[PDB]
Amino acid sequence: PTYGVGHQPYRVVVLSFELLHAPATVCGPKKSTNLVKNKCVNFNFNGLTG
Amino acid sequence: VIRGNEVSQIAPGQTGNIADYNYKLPDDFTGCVIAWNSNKLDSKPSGNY
Amino acid sequence: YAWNRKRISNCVADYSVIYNFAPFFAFKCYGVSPTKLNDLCFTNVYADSF
Repeated sequence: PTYGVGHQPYRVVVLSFELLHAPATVCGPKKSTNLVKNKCVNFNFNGLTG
Repeated sequence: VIRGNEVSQIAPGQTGNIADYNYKLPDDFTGCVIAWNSNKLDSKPSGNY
Repeated sequence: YAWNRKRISNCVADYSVIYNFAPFFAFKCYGVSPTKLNDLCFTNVYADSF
């Protein structure tokens, strides 16, 4: 405990995100909306907006 | 758990001792690195070995 | 106002032992990178302490 701030221990947690084309299994708390077709709308398919 | 000088080595493209022999990150890394001090929990007066 | 200047010449420089002498966080390097200081070399190196 008597060392300086450059030699003190640090805890490191590294989060790695997988941007593959697999079906998504880790997704946030946003709710879903019923699907509508043949109408110019805005969509959000697993984070892909348009 | 690493030292304070080696936090900058946990990054894409970095080299050194931890980045070469302990933990290497890819150059196309997409993610987050979280680091905080743990001097009260991971230290001992007689030594944390 | 009276900063020192030490001339370093005619020696082999190892920059990986700097981290053991002083408890700092990281280098602040301009023009070069702190991890690439061993694969290239200079003519004269100074050191100013204040």
